[PDB]
Amino acid sequence: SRLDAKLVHTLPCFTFTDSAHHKAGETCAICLEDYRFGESLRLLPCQHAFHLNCIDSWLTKWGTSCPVCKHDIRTETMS
Ligand SMILES: [Zn+2]
Ligand SMILES: [Zn+2]
Ligand SMILES: [Zn+2]
Repeated sequence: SRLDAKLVHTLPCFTFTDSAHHKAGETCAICLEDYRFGESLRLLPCQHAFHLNCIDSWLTKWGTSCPVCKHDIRTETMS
C-alpha cells in the first residue's frame, strides 16, 4: 500500500514562517524534530502537517494514510 509519487507531489505545501507558525504546529511527528524557520512543509486533508520530505517518504514508500490519525487516502479510485 503506497501512493504514486506524482500524486503525492500535488499535495499543498508551504514554508514554515511566522504566518504558518501557529497553524502547522511546533514539531514534525515523523522525525520528531521541531520545525525551523524556512523549512518546507506539506498539509494532508485531515489537517495534519509535516516536513515535506518526511511525509513524501511515508506516503510513497510506507503507507497510504496519515501517520498521526490514520486517515486513509484513496481507498477507492476513479469515482
Ligand atoms: Zn512555536
Ligand atoms: Zn520531519
Ligand atoms: Zn491526520
